[PDB]
Amino acid sequence: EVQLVESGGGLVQPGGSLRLSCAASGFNIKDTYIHWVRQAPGKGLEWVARIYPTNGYTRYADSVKGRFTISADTSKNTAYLQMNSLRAEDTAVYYCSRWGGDGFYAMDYWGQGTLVTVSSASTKGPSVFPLAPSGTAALGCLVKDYFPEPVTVSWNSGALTSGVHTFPAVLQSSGLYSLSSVVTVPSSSLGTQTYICNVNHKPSNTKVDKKVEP
Amino acid sequence: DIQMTQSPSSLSASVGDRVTITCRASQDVNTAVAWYQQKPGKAPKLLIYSASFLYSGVPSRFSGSRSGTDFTLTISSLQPEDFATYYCQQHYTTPPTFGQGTKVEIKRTVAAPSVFIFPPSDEQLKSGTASVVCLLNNFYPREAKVQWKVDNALKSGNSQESVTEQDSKDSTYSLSSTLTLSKADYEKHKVYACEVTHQGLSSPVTKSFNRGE
Ligand SMILES: *C(=O)OCc1ccccc1N=[N+]=[N-]
Repeated sequence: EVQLVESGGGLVQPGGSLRLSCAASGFNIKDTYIHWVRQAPGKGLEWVARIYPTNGYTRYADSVKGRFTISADTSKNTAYLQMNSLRAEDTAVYYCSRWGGDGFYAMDYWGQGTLVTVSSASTKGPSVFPLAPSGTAALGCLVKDYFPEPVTVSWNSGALTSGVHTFPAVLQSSGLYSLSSVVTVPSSSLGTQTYICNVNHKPSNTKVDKKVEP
Repeated sequence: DIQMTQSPSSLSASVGDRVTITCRASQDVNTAVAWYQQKPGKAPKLLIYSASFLYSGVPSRFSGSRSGTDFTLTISSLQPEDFATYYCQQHYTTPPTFGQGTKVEIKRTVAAPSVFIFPPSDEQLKSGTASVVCLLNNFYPREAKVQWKVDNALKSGNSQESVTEQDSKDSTYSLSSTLTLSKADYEKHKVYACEVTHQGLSSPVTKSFNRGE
């Protein structure tokens, strides 16, 4: 029943502040060390800070000393990361983890992570364009010009999953993301069977259903 | 701080293969070493603790060993669901440090890409931009060459590529190449083509369309 759940992440301006939370269930954080570990886009794992909730003793990575403060409230079984003077370098998925067996079991439980994006760019919802067909046919949707990550794409509201390829987003020279989602289907169904890509960009509260026709 | 030097940076092995990943600590860390597995979009998961102990629920094909400052993760029989990045970590001292990671892909036989080209939608043209998309579907290995030719002229610096993670079912990759032009420039040319070179293709495959036709 052991789990860790991070929250508090999102898009924030450089120079700004943000507080993350880590709620523990299935064990008492008074019993263990709690860590924050982060991972920048396309990079490896970097330890950020540690706390022993019982006495509040802390340790920090050099890269965040002074700017970040880790803390914990045992009565809420929850730990926090106060981030200040945020830099683009701080952009990352932030994970909460614990030391099992006073360190013997290493970091045995991790949360799902919360994405922190540090940028001065404004939120923008995507435009969704059809990739019209012309497993013998291919079709898709171009999900263009949005910020920040992430977006989700499904086909026919989840009814179509086989042969779907939703590509990783790439940052354009404009500083906006763009990606395509494609699927290969029988040519036989091109003139009748309806294909709709469902695009959700929660950061901009944008929801788009686009029908792709031949 | 104590550095963890992990090798190789990446490796491809066929299913059933015995895989070896190495991590060398810059100084003595006793047995305070752990191994983690991380799949795309997911949190790391603990595989091995205290250098050689298999963690709860982890398959028996994973094992760890220590020899002085050298630590070894072994996968006795690589499975398709073992595609991931693996990390060593020491926690003998603070800060705990991670190895650079080892990306493990499944090796399979050559598979030629199925190629498709998509002209820009009329909707997008209205906004004043034209995106042209070339799709390479389900191929292996990952290495491929996609070249855009407009009116039989090599176009450079106007396209970006994206590649999917290795497919869990057939262990293939797919790739998109996207050419972006203004509506004005797009209307100045006729033939739009992507030429694809890949080990699975005897000769380069071209897909093209004529604008307006
Ligand atoms: C893009 O089409 O680049 C090629 C180019 C650039 C400028 C003028 C004409 C052309 N023609 N072509 N190909």
